[PDB]
Order: sequence, then C-alpha cells, then structure tokens
Amino acid sequence: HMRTNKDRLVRISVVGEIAPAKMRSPYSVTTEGTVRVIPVLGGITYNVKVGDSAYGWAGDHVEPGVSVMARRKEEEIPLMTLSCIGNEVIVMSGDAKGSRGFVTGKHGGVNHVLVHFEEEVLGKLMVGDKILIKAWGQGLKLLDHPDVKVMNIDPDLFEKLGIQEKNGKIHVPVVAKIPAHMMGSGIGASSSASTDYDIMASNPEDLGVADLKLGDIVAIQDHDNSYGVGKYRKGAVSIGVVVHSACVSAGHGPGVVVIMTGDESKILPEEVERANISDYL
Amino acid sequence: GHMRTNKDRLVRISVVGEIAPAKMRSPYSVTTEGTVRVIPVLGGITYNVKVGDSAYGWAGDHVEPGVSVMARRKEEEIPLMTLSCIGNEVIVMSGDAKGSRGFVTGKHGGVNHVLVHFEEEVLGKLMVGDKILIKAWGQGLKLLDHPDVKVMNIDPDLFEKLGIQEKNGKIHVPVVAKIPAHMMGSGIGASSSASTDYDIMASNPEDLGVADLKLGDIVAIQDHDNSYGVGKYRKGAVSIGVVVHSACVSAGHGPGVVVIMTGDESKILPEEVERANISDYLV
Amino acid sequence: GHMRTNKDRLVRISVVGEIAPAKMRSPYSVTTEGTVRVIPVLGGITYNVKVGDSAYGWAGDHVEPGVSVMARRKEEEIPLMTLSCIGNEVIVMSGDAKGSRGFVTGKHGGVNHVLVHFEEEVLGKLMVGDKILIKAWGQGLKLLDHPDVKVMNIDPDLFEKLGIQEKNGKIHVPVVAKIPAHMMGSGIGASSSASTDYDIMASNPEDLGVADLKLGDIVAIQDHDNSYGVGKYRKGAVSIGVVVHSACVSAGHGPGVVVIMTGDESKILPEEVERANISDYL
Amino acid sequence: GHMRTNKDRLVRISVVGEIAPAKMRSPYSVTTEGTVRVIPVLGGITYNVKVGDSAYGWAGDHVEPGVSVMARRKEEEIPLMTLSCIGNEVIVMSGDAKGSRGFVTGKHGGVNHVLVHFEEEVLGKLMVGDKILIKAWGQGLKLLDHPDVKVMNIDPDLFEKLGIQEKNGKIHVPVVAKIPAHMMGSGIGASSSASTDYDIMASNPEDLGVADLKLGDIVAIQDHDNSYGVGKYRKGAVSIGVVVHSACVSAGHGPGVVVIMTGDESKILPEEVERANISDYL
Amino acid sequence: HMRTNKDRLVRISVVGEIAPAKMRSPYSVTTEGTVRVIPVLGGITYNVKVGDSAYGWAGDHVEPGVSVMARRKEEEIPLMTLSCIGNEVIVMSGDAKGSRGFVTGKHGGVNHVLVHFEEEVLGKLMVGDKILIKAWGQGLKLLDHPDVKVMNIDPDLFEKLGIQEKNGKIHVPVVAKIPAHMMGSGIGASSSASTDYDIMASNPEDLGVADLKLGDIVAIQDHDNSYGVGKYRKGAVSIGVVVHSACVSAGHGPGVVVIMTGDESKILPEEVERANISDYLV
Ligand SMILES: [Cl-]
Ligand SMILES: [Cl-]
Ligand SMILES: [Cl-]
Ligand SMILES: [Cl-]
Ligand SMILES: [Cl-]
Ligand SMILES: [Cl-]
Ligand SMILES: [Cl-]
Ligand SMILES: [Cl-]
Ligand SMILES: [Cl-]
Ligand SMILES: [Cl-]
Ligand SMILES: [Cl-]
Ligand SMILES: [Cl-]
Ligand SMILES: [K+]
Ligand SMILES: [K+]
Ligand SMILES: [K+]
Ligand SMILES: [K+]
Ligand SMILES: [K+]
Repeated sequence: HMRTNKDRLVRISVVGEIAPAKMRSPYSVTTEGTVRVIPVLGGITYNVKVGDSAYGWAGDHVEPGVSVMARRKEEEIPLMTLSCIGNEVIVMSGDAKGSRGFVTGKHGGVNHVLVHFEEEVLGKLMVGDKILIKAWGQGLKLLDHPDVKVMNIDPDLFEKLGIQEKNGKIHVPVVAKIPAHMMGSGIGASSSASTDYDIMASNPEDLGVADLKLGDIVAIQDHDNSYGVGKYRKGAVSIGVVVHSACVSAGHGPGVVVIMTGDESKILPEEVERANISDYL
Repeated sequence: GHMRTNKDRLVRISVVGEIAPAKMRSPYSVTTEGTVRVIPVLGGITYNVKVGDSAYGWAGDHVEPGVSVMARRKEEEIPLMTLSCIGNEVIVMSGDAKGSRGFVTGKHGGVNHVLVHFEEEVLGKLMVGDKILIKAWGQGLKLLDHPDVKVMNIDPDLFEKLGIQEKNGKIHVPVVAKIPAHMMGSGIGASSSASTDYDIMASNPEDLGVADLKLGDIVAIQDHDNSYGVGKYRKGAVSIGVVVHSACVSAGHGPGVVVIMTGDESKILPEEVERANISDYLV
Repeated sequence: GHMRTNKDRLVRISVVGEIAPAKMRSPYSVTTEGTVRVIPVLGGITYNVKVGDSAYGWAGDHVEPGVSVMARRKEEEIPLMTLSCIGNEVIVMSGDAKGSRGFVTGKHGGVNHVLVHFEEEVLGKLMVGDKILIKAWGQGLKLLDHPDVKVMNIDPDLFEKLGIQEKNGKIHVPVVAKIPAHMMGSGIGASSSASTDYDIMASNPEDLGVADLKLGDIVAIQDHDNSYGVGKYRKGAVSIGVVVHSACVSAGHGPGVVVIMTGDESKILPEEVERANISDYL
Repeated sequence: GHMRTNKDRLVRISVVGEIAPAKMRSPYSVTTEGTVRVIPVLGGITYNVKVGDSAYGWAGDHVEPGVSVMARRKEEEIPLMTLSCIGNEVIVMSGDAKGSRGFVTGKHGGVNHVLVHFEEEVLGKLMVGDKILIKAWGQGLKLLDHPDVKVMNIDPDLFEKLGIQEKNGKIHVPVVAKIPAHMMGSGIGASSSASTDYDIMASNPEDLGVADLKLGDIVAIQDHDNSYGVGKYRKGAVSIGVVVHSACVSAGHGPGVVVIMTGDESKILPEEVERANISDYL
Repeated sequence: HMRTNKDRLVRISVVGEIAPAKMRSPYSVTTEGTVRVIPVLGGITYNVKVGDSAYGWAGDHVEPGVSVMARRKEEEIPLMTLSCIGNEVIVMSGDAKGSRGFVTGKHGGVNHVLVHFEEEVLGKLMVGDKILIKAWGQGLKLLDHPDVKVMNIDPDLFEKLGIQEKNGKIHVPVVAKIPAHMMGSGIGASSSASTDYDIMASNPEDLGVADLKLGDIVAIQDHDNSYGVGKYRKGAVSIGVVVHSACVSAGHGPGVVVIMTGDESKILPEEVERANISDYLV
C-alpha cells in the first residue's frame, strides 16, 4: 500500500457509445507493400478479449471486447483523457442495460475506449448503445515518490499490480522489457494521458518472449512519458498495458497505454511469467 | 475429409446497418432498346422475392431479395460491404421483429446494400429504418493446403456445406452454370472483390445455356481473376460466385454475382450440376 | 371473370413515409379573381373530409382527404410517389394507432403526398410524424390480351372491382363523367404519369356537365395520352383516372386526377354511370 | 465526299468547367497482383503526356493527357460529360493563357473530366482552376442514309476526317485494332455511352495483338452495342471508339475508350490500318 | 550517373496556396511540462531559410521559407504525395506572380509543402497567393539497384547529391547517421511518400554533431521506409533531408523526408562535413 492522494481525486461521468467496426478501405497495407482484406478496429469484437494473445489473428488493430467512441468530436478529449484502465463501465441503453464492465485500454486516432464485459453480455449489445464510464484516476500521485508519475490507471486496480516499494525503489512485475527503438506510431502525441502508442514488433519473438497478450504489463526502456508521448531519454523507464492486437503496416503493432513513468534509478521492472490485468477484474 | 483452414484465427465483429428504403433515382428504368419502363427496383423489404427464386421473370430491375440493409452513414459503408459474408448471422435489433434472426444472402455495390433472408413471418413485422446487426465473419479465411486458391465473402460454416471437395491437389466445386468472361459487365474494375458484386449481363437465362438462373445459385466465371480488384480477364483463371440479385433491363447489367473463390483452372474444377443453391442450407 | 394480367410477375415492396403536417406557404390562397382568402390547404390528418365526399363545397384549397403521407427525406420522394398504387394496403408503424390498416386513395404531386383512408376511429389516435408503411404493388401491371391499353397506379385487386369488362377486343369502363382535354390544367408535362396527379380545372362540377364530382370518382379524360409523361393532347386518345383531392381556388387548378389507364378510343369505351367511386370497394 | 448528316439541325452550346487538380484518394494504387505503388494518377495539367503518345509505358495510372477539365459543381457534371464531343473547340477564359484555343481529345467518367489538347506553349501558362469554355457540338448527329448506324461523342467536322467511307450501303472505318468484348472492363453498365468512357483491360498492348496502343487511337470493339447504356454484349454488334487515357494498374482497368459509333457488323466494317489517330487531324 | 527510368515518369501540376501561420493555442508545451509562447509553422517565414541551423530559434516546428497548403482537404493527398524535393515552384497570383522557387521539403499533419524563393521575392508574397508545383519524381527507380528504393526527390536534384555507384553498392554523403531510437513523431504514417518524420533530438549534440541544418542530408539507421514510415528493422538504412526546425514537445524535433531506403549491404552512408540541398537547388 503506497501513500497516494487517492482521496483528492475527482470521479466523474464520461460518456460514449458503442462504436461501429471501422474501415477506411477494404485493404490493409502490409510492411511488404501488399494488400490484405481483414477485419480492423471498432465494434463489438466477439472472439478477442483481454487476456488473449495480441498475435495470431487474421486482423489489424483489432480491439478486444467493446469499443466505445464519443457522441461527437467535442467529447473525444475527455473520453480519452479521463478514462482509466480498470474504471467501472455501465451500459445505459439497449438490451444489456445495467450490465457492468471495466476499461481495458484506449486507442488514440479513432479515439476508442476499450471495455471488457462478461461474455453473456456481448450478444445483447448493439452498436450505438449508450455507455457510462465512471472515470477515476487522473491526478493520482505517489506521495513518497514524487518523481515517479502515474496515470491512466484506476487507483484500486493500481494496488493489484504486484508493485512493491522496497528501499525507496518501485518494483514492478512485467512480462517483457521493450527497447525504445521498438516503439513506433503514437510517439509525439500531445499527452500520454490520452492515447496509446505502438510496439512495432511483427512477432512476439522479436521482443524476446513466446507471446504477448492483450492486458499484459510491459516496461518501455529509455522512454519518458511524463507529458507528451515517447521522448527518448537514456535511463528513463515507462510501465504500460498492452491494449490492442498486432498490426500489418509499417510502424504499427500492439498498442501500449502508459501507467507509470520515471527514472531507472526509481522504477525496477522485474520480468515474470505472467502479469496481466485480466487476472484482476 | 475436412478442408484445412485458418478458421480459428478469424476475427468475428459487429457490423451494423438499418433496413434500406426502396430506392429510385427516376420513375423510369432505361432498357437496352432505349425505351423506358416504370417498375420496382432495389432496396426495401421485398415481400415476394426471396433467395431460391428465379432471378428472371420479375417485372422489376435490380430487385434485391428479402431485406436490403444499408449503412447508418457513408463512413460506415466500407465495413458493412467488406466484412459482411454470405451465410453470416443477422439479428434484428429494433422494431416489432426485434430478436429475429436471419442470414446474409448477398451484397450489392453502388447503393451498398447487404441482403438478408428472414423467415417469411418476420418480414411483415419489419420496418424501413429498423436496426440490423450482422455478426461479420469470414474475411481472412484461407485454405491452408491450397494457398493459391483464394476464398472470400463466405461464412466459414456455410462454405463447408457447398459440396466442395479436395482431390489430387485440386478443388472440385458444384455449380449450376459456367459463365464466359464476356458475359460479365457492370462492376468490373471495382477496387476489391471483397466489397461488391458484379453483373452477369444475360438478358435471358438461355443466353447462359440454362433453363433458369436462381437467386442463391453457385456459378463459375471463366477466365476472370478476382483476387484483388474485380473482373480481371485472364485466360485460365476461374472464379466461383453466388447469384445475389435479379435480372436487369439496362445495357451492361444483369443478375449480380458475389465472388467466394478465385484462382487457376489447374486447381479449381467447376462441375455442372442440376442444383447448387445456398437457400438449401439457409431457408 | 378476370382479364388476363401479369399479376404474378409483379414485385411487392415496402414503401415508407410519415404523416405529413398541414402545409401552407402563405396564409393566403390567391383566387382566379385575383383576391385572397385565408383557408386550410393540403397535408395533415383531415378529420372532416374523406374519400367518397364531394370534391366541391369546402372552404379550402387542395384539401387532401384522410391522411397525407410524405417522405422521410427528399431522396425517398420518387419511390414513394411512383410505387404507391391506389388501393394498396397501408399500415401504421408507430404512435398510438400502431397496427391500424388503411388503403391508398390517391397521391398528389409537388408536395408529393400519398393519401390514405383509415377507419374513422383511427384518425383521432394519429399524430403528424407517425411512421407509415405502404405495401406497394401494381406498377408493372399489363393486360396480356390488350397490349395497347396501358394500366398503372392501381392495386391489381382493386382493379378487378371497377366493373371493367372485356368484349370484342375492347374495354368498357364505368365512369361518372367524361372530361374534355381543355379542362385539364396543372400537372400536364410531369415526367411520368406514374408519379403524380393532374388537375381538372373546373370551378364548379356543373362545368363538367355533372351535379357533383366526388373524391374517389372514376372519370375519363378525352383526347389525352398518359402512357409516359402527363397530359399529351392527342385526338382519339382516352385516359381513365381517379379523383384524389378537392377543388381549388387558383387559376389552372381543381380536383386532382391520378391516371390508372390510357390508350386509344378504339379500345377503351368509357360508359357514363350514376356512380363509380372507389370508396365503394374499400 | 461527305456522308449525308443532320449537321444543320444540331445545337451548339456553351459547356463550362475549370482546370481540374491532380486527384488522388490514396497515395497508393493497388495493382492486379495485390501490391501497392506510389505513382501519379488522373487530373491536372499533365506536362509530359499528350494525345498521340503511347497509352502504355508510363509510371502512372489513369493518366489523362494534356489538360483535365472538371465541372464547377456537381450539378454541372452531366452536361459537361454529355455535350462535350471529341474534336470540339475549347477556349481558355481566365488566367495567363486567356484566349488560347484547344480541342477536346476525350472524356473520362467517374471523376468526370473532359480532356483537352492545347499547344505546348500554352501549358506552361495554365493554372488549376482556370476557367474553360467548351463549344459543345455533335450530340444529335445522325447519318441520314444509315439510320441503324448510331454516332455520338464526335465533333461533325472531326468525324469527316476519320477516313470513313460509304460503299454498298455499309460503312468502312479505319482502326488500329479490333478488341474482343471480353477485353472491356470498368464502365460497362454506365447509363449512357454519351457521358463516359470504358476501359480496355489489357495490361500490355501485345494482349491486343498490336505492338502499341496510343492515346487518340481509333479502335473497334467487337460484339458490344453502345446505343444506349455502355457495353451490352451482343454477338454481331460492333462499336468504334477513341482511346482517351493511359494504361492502368488495377484489376478491370486500362486505356479508356469513348465510343463514337455503334451498330451491326453487317453495316460497319472496321478495317485494320497501321495508323488511325485523332492527333493527325488536330 | 545512375541508370534510371526517368523516361517513364509523369510530370503533373500540383497546386496549393501560401498557408497562414498556424497555431491551435498560444502555448507550446515543452518536454518539461511548461508552456512557452513562440512562433510555430506555416506562413512566409522571413528570417529562416534552407541552409540555416534547425536549432537556436525561439520557435517550434518552424518551416523555412514559404509554406504551401492545399486549397481544400481533398487536394491534400496529391499535394503531399507528388511534390518532390527540388521540384520547380511557380507563383501564379499576387505581386510576385511569375517568380520561381524550389521545393525544400514537406511536413505531414498540417500538410505543407515547403518552398525556397530568392529573398527579394518573399517581401512581395501574401498568404493565399496561388502556387503551382511542377511535380516530378514519384515512380523513380534505379534500374541497376532494384532493392534500393528512391522517392520524394526531383531526379535532377538526385544527380547532384554526390551519390556514387561502386561494386553494386551506393555511397551517399551525409552529415550524420541517426539511430532508430532518435526517430519519433510520424512513425506509422501510411506512406513515406506523403510525410516527414521527426528526429527527437533536443540539441544537435544529441546526434554527435555541432549543428544540424535545414536541407541537411542524413542517414537513419535500422529503419525501413519502403511503404509506411519508420519500420524498425536491423540492418535497414534510410537517407533523408532535414525539412523543418527543432521542436519543444516530447517526441518532436527536426523533420526528415526520406529520399532513399534499402539494406546496409547496398547503401553506404559516408559522413562528411557538409551535405546540404541549399548548395544545389539552383
Ligand atoms: Cl475484452
Ligand atoms: Cl534503443
Ligand atoms: Cl431472401
Ligand atoms: Cl493451391
Ligand atoms: Cl470470353
Ligand atoms: Cl379518406
Ligand atoms: Cl365559403
Ligand atoms: Cl378539347
Ligand atoms: Cl493532349
Ligand atoms: Cl516503372
Ligand atoms: Cl469475346
Ligand atoms: Cl527557404
Ligand atoms: K472491439
Ligand atoms: K429488398
Ligand atoms: K389530409
Ligand atoms: K491531365
Ligand atoms: K514558412
């Protein structure tokens, strides 16, 4: 139990609706300059869920579970900014009205918040159904570690990640440690609070692991995410969550939402067999 | 045996639309003879034309069987048309027939409608504008032992019921007709065979050497490759498709075909049978 | 005893709209005398005026009996107006009168309304904007033994009730009046007779040689061909139509007529009767 | 020695547009092999490609020779595409090349461009958005002694220079190639042959049995009737057209053809020559 | 001089207009989470030009010379795709009408093409003035080096970069070799033909050099740019041109437009004191 400002934090209604499956072209362009016709992002994805492999799908940018978009452009920034991984989500219209889930991730660009509901719910949902996220976590501070920034994470979920304070150093279980040069699309976004960015590994063996799963906790080496996304800084480290599937185009791959950032003197990622948010929700 | 596929890597996703109105841009349809007729066209809930019926003998043009489903907005057309596969499950999500289930029978480019079969009882309860969920599944499908035979636009479970067989490294496919390249018209050159149909421009089924061509029929198209864009003429290529809409009165138009398979004549052997119609595995 | 038709080749399709508001572009209607009157006009649920009533004797202009049905949007107007046939079944799909059934009595071009008769009890439950389904059926209808006699705008089952008879390779049609070409005004020239009405510009029914002209009445128009566009003057042509809206106050307007049959006087013999009104066959 | 025409009954009218930008909906063009290329496409002032040049051998897709002319707005696209005939006079009405004159070489449907040849000196003074006047003339043209041979899309004065000859109640037409029906792709089914081109989907000119196919070339299309809509397969029909745009990389596309004549093989006898190219008759 | 396909290449009018200076906020957010009020991108920038340091200006994303934007959104793709570094630019309206310049770079997101004119021209220019780019270079291939891709570069300017063939390998003068990890904003764009991407060096010394100048030729180690932008692959190498100034926000820095990409076994960057396109535009 780290000391935080949890009691100072503001909890607020963030609304959206279930997003349709989205495609701007039938074709996805590969790194080899070839075209494939495959499903992409958005929608209710019936057979890909948090906890599944990010790899091995005939798809691109596939978002697990339910994708939630804004009612209109003006409402995209708060949706994307305030929604934190692990926040409670309630279905507010349609046949699954009253059903509860949790935020697994968010994806910038199209600006989707990604949500896990129990399987039985998914078959009752419809594109356009109203969604309430009870947004809570931005503003979170570690009072004993002011140089370690945290974000994008529900404070109750934060306490279940196996993070231990030992000797003024913050030990964090991770499945993999990713070099700065493996990060691609999304570097330079205005705020790490409001988007993911991509690990451009075409295969999980490129990251030194047999598999990378949606919901996995990873370390990003030599990236500072305190403000904008993806600042290369030797000795910086970031901790994040894997939020979407593998991708076919140059510079893309499984998305990561940052939950912690600071110096390698303070944050010690420790490689374990399993570290996945699906285990706690 | 069972064709080896990548079925388990396939993504299943919600594709949304709404029941389309009957659409007409003019009261008149222009014939091949340069005359005008006033007849029903595409869109809507068509009450007396269904998958399994003849594509011919209707006083109509581009008539779409059953329920025509359009996008909620233009931006949603590409996924509707691309991801929706013949045989996919369809659920009515608003109106008096809410909870009713049907199947995708076809899709038609231009207006960009996905065509759906529901049991006859359901049709009398439907209303234009009613919300429609397609549980889209099939794009990405590969035959793991036949890499040079491309498949598309087809629900994997429905694909298994088409009487298709592996032998001697070749795929045998039952069809009602084999259609020459020169009989294909409107829709050649579309960007992607995954997202449209193209027309057989036969005025009469006898022009194809058959007594009838029915909505839902499986046909072969000779000397057309449909791997990427639509309707590349190539000597020795063969495509398999499904008939999806009715006969048409204007030059270059006729019953629509959605391609489900394409490759080389050395690998795909269409074999002419009396009956090969998806309604047998769907109505 | 039916005429041979291609009825079985005809396509039945959903045509949608919604109950139209009462519409007025000005408070005033301009008369043929160049004066102004403030009176109700077209659109709406008209509580007071119905198929079978006189087209004359109302303090109103272009009054549409029963329920006026318009398109959801402009792009849907053509199929609404083209495919909807007199006598087609109509079903209320939203609001308090949801499930109620009626019949198309007519259609009026310009504002593009299809006009619908429901039972009187229904009207008081209806609201402007309530959703309407027309089960459109009849366009494409051909008389297989009379290829030169064109039919349109008419539900085939209603067509069989009009007292029309084959004899000697000709068609006898009961009508209340036969209207000269020069009595037809507004709507001549419309692209298609399938998609609109045109006006009988008689100020009084006596101008037509009859004591009354009623909404629903079956009439002949002499020397007009309506095979394609509306109102082609041709000596010896004859058209048959149905009266669909009320008398009118402005020059060139009057009770509207939707054409259901057109051909030559050698083939179509209108025969004047006391009564020929579609309300009798609801 | 002219054919008898209704030339004097034809209406000459102003058709306007403006110089179109280069247009691309994606940086990539998708090939028949399912790969992507980044290359120039249609629209614009193409400095480098002109009527008379090969339709093949460019690193490009749908490249339109000379100056591409589009409509000021969507509502003006139909008359632009319909009335503009190959060989019509074109006048620059604004910008630095104001007063310069050129000739219509073709037109391309979809984006709806009319393609124009100006002298080379003019091109360097032109700007996208400069105003363009086409003196449209030729739609309505009939061959008075060959009623079953339809002509279209062609300036009558240009028509007289094509080496076409009457003999024995038949029409002999010089062509560089005769193209089978099955070689025609994109554009089949368009409402009207008067308002668009359609594509020869040959990847290489050798697929057509010729060493080269040039922009401006006169070709025959075997077994296609183009009297009304585009590309009706009919055994024994023959069409004559002009090649109007470059080879293409996607399935079902290739050099575009605007039809100028259509009828039966009993009346129209295409005769293969070494050269038949409209650039010779500017 | 390398064998190319220069002869198949299409040259086409790409238009735009001079862009205003653009700011979405008065504040620019730094890597330290502070705000500064400083000039940004767009406009005619009077005192920053190709050849100047990318660093040491109190500004963010500063674009040298004249920033050119599309007339409308639909025209952005061709502007950004077809415009090649070194292409000729002609002013088509305003007080400097007829003045010629050269493309120095392009910048994705806002989608500006950057242009160098002689200094005297700049004082005559106005935001909104019409701009013609004679676009030429996309489609360029090295016929003897099929696995070395080139792009975004005027073929004549390409021949001035001191690039030499020896032993089936390509030697390229560069001022710096930049590690993959120093590349940020713009990775993952659909096409390297239509955007730049950022070197996120806060200071030039972060790249092992005293200075990095606008117009500098650089190597990016372990990035493949054949299709989409910034694919990390060990052993790939890309060559690019520095196109805009240093940036204050995380993940941004001087922008690079890629002109060549391939394998380290074929492309040999060689570090020199000076390699800058300002030495050769004209
Ligand atoms: Cl999930
Ligand atoms: Cl690194
Ligand atoms: Cl059906
Ligand atoms: Cl194979
Ligand atoms: Cl053939
Ligand atoms: Cl009534
Ligand atoms: Cl009164
Ligand atoms: Cl008269
Ligand atoms: Cl030209
Ligand atoms: Cl090439
Ligand atoms: Cl053929
Ligand atoms: Cl400059
Ligand atoms: K999803
Ligand atoms: K339908
Ligand atoms: K009414
Ligand atoms: K051009
Ligand atoms: K500038």
